[PDB]
Amino acid sequence: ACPAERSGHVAVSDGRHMFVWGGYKSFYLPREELWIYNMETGRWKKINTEGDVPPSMSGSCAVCVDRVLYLFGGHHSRGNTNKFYMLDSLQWERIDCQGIPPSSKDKLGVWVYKNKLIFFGGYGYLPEDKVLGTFEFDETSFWNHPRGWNDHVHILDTETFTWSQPITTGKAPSPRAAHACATVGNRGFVFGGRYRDARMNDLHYLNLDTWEWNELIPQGICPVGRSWHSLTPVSSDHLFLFGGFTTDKQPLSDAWTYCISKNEWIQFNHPYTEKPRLWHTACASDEGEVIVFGGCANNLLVHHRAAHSNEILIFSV
Amino acid sequence: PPPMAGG
Repeated sequence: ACPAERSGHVAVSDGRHMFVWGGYKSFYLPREELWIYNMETGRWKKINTEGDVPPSMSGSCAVCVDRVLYLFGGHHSRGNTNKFYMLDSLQWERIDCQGIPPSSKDKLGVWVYKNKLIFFGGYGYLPEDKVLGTFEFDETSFWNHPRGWNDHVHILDTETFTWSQPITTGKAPSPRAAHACATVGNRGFVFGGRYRDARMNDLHYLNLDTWEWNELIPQGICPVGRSWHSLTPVSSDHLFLFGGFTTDKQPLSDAWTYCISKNEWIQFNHPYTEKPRLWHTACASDEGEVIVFGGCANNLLVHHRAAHSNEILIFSV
Repeated sequence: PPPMAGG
């Protein structure tokens, strides 16, 4: 029993069980399958789901909150979506939310704070200008509906399933997609991502109480700019970064922790230097490990040469 | 291919 290889899937966790859904490979993986990885025993189980099963998608944005799985956005065979689903862990339910939803998009991030799911950025269609924030077209998408990056922040209030947008202060990060978000306390961190012609190395956080954006400028050596990397809270003071894809299209296998209190990056030694990954997933276990799954070992933009993986990589940190 | 555009 083992899930097929894939990139752009989602993985979420309760610290013990890792739930894996979707993604594509060299196209989309079966929509009705939900793969569960037991972090303690190392075994996989597959279960088939029912209800309002979402279309097979890559680049969806998922979270696990009290064993309830929430899923937003993604890219299916007919384009991007802004649908919102939940799965209480065998039956998917599509939730018809109130308020103005975000624009249809994929490759974004989410912070969880109390009752709120807070989504940021991503890549998709031109919004209705009702949305506030900025959207910038990817000029090359006109040559293959045009799409672009956004820096939007949206709240889905799980108390009422109503969409809204906070008024924020400070300088938001530029629009971006394939960035990584991580939450610690009331701070929603975001690192790197793709915007225009760069895969970036900037680090910000949004205060989830005051809605104030802050840019972090760590002292000393910082990880190379990248997208399609993972960033994972592993303590109340450390974010674990792995892998990704550079501006110059290099697949990455370096691992770092960002120490929040010291505002310092620390490069992490590990046995997987020859196993670079991008568009993988990463989940923190209760025993201090980061469980990496899936993703692609080389440049996935060369589709016929793409090396998608179904390997589990375990980082003990 | 369209799913990986924009990253």
